[PDB]
Amino acid sequence: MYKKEYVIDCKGHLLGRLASLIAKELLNGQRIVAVRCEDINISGSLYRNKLKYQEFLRLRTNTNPKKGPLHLREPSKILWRCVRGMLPHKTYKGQLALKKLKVCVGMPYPYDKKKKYVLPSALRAFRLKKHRRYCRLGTLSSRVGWNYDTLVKKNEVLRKQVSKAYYKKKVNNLNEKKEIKTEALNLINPEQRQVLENFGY
Amino acid sequence: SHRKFERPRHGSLGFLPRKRCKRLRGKIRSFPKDDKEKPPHFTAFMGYKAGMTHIVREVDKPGSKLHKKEIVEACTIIECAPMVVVGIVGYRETPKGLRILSTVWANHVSDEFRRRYYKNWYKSEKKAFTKSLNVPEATKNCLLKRIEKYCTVLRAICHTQPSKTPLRMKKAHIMEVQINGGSMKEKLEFVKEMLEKNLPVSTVFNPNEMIDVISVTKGHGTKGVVSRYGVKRLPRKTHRGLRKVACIGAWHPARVQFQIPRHGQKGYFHRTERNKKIYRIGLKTDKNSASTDADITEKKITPMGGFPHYGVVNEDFLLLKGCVAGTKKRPITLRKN
Amino acid sequence: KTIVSTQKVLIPEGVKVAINARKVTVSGKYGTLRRSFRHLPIDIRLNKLKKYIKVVMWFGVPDSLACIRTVCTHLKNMFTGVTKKFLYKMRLVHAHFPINSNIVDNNTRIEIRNYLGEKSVRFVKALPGVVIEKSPNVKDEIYVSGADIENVSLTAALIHQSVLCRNKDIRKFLDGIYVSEVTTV
Amino acid sequence: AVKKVGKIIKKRTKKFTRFQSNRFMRVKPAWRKPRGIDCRVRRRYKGTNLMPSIGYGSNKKTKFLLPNNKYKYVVKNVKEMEPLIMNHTKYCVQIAHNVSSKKRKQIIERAKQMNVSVINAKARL
RNA sequence: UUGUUUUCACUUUCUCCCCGCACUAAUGUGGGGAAAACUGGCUUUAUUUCUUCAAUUAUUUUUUUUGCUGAGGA
RNA sequence: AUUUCACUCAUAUUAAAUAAAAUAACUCCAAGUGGGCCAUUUUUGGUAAGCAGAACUGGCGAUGAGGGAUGCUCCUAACGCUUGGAUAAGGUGCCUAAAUAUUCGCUCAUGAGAUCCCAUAAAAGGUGUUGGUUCAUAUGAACUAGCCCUGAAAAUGGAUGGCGCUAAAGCGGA
RNA sequence: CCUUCGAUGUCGGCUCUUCCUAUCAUUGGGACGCAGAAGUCUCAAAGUGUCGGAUUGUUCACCCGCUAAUAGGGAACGUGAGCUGGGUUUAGACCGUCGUGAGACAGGUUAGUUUUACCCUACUGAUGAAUUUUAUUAUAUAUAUACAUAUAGUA
RNA sequence: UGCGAAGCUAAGUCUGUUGGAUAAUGGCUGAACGCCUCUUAAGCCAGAAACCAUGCUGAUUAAACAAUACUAUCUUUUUUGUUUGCUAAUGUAAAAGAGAAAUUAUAUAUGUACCGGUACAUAAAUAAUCCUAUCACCUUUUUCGUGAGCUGAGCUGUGAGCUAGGCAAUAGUUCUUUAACAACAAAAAAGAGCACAAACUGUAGACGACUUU
Repeated sequence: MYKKEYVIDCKGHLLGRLASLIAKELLNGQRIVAVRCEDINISGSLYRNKLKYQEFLRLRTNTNPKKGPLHLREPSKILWRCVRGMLPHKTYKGQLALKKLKVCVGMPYPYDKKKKYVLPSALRAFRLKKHRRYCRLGTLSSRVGWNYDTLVKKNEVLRKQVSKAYYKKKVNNLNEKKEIKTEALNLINPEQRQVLENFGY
Repeated sequence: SHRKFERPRHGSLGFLPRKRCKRLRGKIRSFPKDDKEKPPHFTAFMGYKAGMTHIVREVDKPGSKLHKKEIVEACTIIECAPMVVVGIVGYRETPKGLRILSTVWANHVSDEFRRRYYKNWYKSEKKAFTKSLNVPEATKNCLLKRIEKYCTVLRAICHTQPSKTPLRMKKAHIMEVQINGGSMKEKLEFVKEMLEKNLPVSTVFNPNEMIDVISVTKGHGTKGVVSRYGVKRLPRKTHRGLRKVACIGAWHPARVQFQIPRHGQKGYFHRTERNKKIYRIGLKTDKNSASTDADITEKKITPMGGFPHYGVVNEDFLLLKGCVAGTKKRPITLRKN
Repeated sequence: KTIVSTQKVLIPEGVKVAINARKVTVSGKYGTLRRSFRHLPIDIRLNKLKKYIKVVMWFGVPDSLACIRTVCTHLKNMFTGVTKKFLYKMRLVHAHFPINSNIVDNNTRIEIRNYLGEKSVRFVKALPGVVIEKSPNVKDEIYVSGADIENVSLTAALIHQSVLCRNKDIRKFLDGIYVSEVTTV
Repeated sequence: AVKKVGKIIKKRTKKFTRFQSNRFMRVKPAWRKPRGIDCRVRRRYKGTNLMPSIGYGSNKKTKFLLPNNKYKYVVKNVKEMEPLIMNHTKYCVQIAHNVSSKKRKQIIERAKQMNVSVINAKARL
């Protein structure tokens, strides 16, 4: 809302709640980038959501399907369309808000090296009872005709290994900095030391 | 209300729009699926339609009314001068599709290949491919190593040699032939070996093999709906002519549907036709290329008087059973099944 | 909605049980089995020293409470299967055309021929960890054995359903392959 | 929107235009009350050409006076300033459109020596 | 044709005893018996700044930070 | 019966209450109108009808504004031009201003459901689940009514308004 | 009798497309009063196909025949600036019945002008610029960068 | 009137796939309900001319994009400015610290060490956190890290710091705190070929367009 851009890791979020939050942010003017859109969850069984998408697919202008509703199978495009449906995209301001959103499957080159945020108000773990059925957007997209799921999976595992190496290096650096801080806390003046200790620094 | 009598629709909606093809050359939409177990090999070739003849062959179909009898079959002659491999393109898979990593070139390319990059070659000073071919061998190996490391689809750029044909055209047709076979390393080695030499038809195809043919049909300009879609002629009494579709749609929807046949362009369409059998791969060297064991005469494939509207087949050729889309001289892409 | 409801399952002698986040691994002399129960709200306490496992539900409604005994039966099935292989004895019954069974691929991929004299091979694979052979006592019998009861019974069902008769009176044309008995080795 | 300059309140600017005068050349913008039957503007539909009404009337303490806080008086003679000799502070003068240059110069001279302001002081020079 | 009176049955245990004697969801547990009286309740005296003096209504008196407006000219 | 004289029957709150009751009463001249329609309730003919014919009141007409996505007649509310405040109807996940509010239950639908008018659904069923009632030594029955399910089929592609929503953004409350 | 009487071209056929499913055949199933064969009832299913002729203006109908099946419907009773014009439904004429008569007749018969697209859209094909507040699934020797990168012409 | 090449043409000739996930249904394990039960719970299987892919057609259907080949006076730093139709020349949908790269599970996770398991730690209002800001100047005493040139190594500069000193701010009470990014113009310093048309073609065609020389 007050950042240059917000990168949201869409894994484990419910599609509609995520889209509502994103749409409000975009209308308020905050640029967001949604990554790992293939791991979005939807409440209801996979078969039920596939039935819904087949209903969507049966929908076209029979005079000319080119003008018909473009259906779009990538999970990132599905999230984009849901956000657009939650947005006044036929006005100039609504179109600007829509264009302020960027959706990706996986984590591409700039967004895998920056902080990813999470919206707790749309997390499946917090919004669905454990005994109720849900589906995975990437799986639904593959059943509908996306057929890029496995490639995203292997790219994700490679990114996981790279991130693990980076995290190990970061942890070592943090431990070294911590030990340096403890060794230097004894060299500053006692008054400054008591100030830091009193205020928990 | 419903139709009084039902009959199937005129024409196939799967070949829409019936517009002119973007290009004369037949373009592979998809190559055969890669099988790692097989050794590396080429999957496609380009030749030129020379003409048609007929052959006599003995049938070996038990339980058929033909069987041991000798039958006559129409065949198409495609002149296939050896192609020249000049390039290597590496492809890697991304969620957005196949992405080119890089294309490397051979140390030398022919003026025939260079002509394809020019609209006016005669008046230009032919500076294309003149200073990018002096790239260091180290940089070439670097690019090839990166291709081996990161790419999963390998294609070799190869071009035809129209000077070996009676074509008036001088600029070569150049295409990518996907290498299907073993590992990325083996594919790269296989193409690197023949990075600059001729690729004959025999190394790509074997006799008695089924292949697909990709080409552009014979053009006919704009044709009426009767010829273009095969609709029925209206009766002789029709006031404003009979060569048309009577009703082009119901009142509602208040539009004309895209499924209604209309006048428009006919022919010059891109077509991929499957299962044409290679009857013979006739070599340029031998003088009895059109001879058989039952004929033992000394004659080549070219009929006396020449191939009409084409010329004389002086190079490697292959005899395809049946017909193939396109005029004479048309470039024809042969693809493995 | 009952506040707490538990059930206890005794661990047999020669098995080793590991339960982490309701992902159970049971090891025995006849192999190892793995089952995930992460689809149920369950608190599992494995007592390695004094044997037994207790599965407890908090605030369970009857629909969920019905799954406690299901989980317990699955666990004891795992135990019995890993201590003594589950065995499904199956009979090839036929009226006029004897069914010719051939076992290949080191007791997998059983191929049957001459079912109603069709002279077409009907082959069925065995699920992982399942071995199919022919009995040494009765000629028309088939053993489907293995540690995992699910896999073994599914293999028997696959064999039975690959040989169903079509377009005839089913209650008159009784030929087929039928699970005669369920036991252990 | 109202505009307020000192004690002056102009309750509305951008004078009312005749309905549909924007897209018909034969319909001039001069206001006419739409008599009509189903006329949108007459029925006061939202978002179309509001009609003038007495509610827009200006405060009568500052009604007819100009931005200089004076009432304008149009003269065509030097002899038509005698009333202004006693009202020089609340009347400004404006010269009539059809007064020649000579008479205009005389009127400006008389107004200045009467310290009465002139609206169109630099006309025709 | 209402009142009046009587009986038992009602509590905590980080207590004890027996049985299962580790069987529990449990740093405990199920069943069967005892115990006083911490806990809980009541009766007296002093206090309400250790702590509480609530809430609602009636009746009164203030208070923090602040938006908009200034007709008139006796 | 009338007439004339006497006496006197609250009025200082007014021969019961309340009343921007004299914004009255009366007279003259004259316009337009004299096809009506709708809603609640009652009602006649008709199988029924957005059908035909009546009664009361209110509306539409003649009338905009906020809401019901949309709508001549429904709800709030009727209108000079403004500045603040606070509300009605109705809403507070996004579209869309305001609750992903709080608190307690119910519901999983392989065609869930979701604001009067209003945009259809029945007889008959369910060993789905949630509460109740009455009978039989924690069991077997019979009922009962909430939500859900079957019953439930139409023609361009399609509509709780759309997206979507299941630890509701559904249903019944607070 | 709500909309059209300062006009929405009123039957049928031909042509052509699409849609529905309450499925005739074809696919896979369940039940049978199911031995086999044939059939009947029924489920998921609209992907594919549902014909040639005699008579009649006909729709409808009825036969001949093929077929695997010759299923039922919608789209302004789909479709007349698409046709045709046999019927109905102007003016000529004939018959029968009715009428004194002029004339009438869901009684029959015969002959009787079927206008316009060059506009918008739709559809079918055919040229074609311009596209930075635009785009990025990278680019750099086990290593940094969106605080970045990208001009343009030709092919 | 015969015959009638070439070209069109059908009545002539050739060609017209296989995977995934499912519906009906039949089943597996299995409680509810000691038994039973395809689930009318959880968890599974096989399965149709249907569905989605594969394949095919288009892709100015994405005002889409990549690699390649060649080329256009062109390309890199500083100062001042953008206060006959033109010939110097400016725009922001969003700077005020626009700070923050592990992964995952939600009836638990993550690291480490051994052989998915075992053991041990860590975390569990997680951003309710952490990191980054103000110490000007100049001089003095000095310490530690990086760039130019030089020969693993010395010097200069740069960043941070140590000791000591004195040295500045002032515009009348605030009117946005002119502070960012990107571009452009002028002046200075350094490095650097095609296409259309035309004639021809006819694999094309109403004209454009397209295939060619």
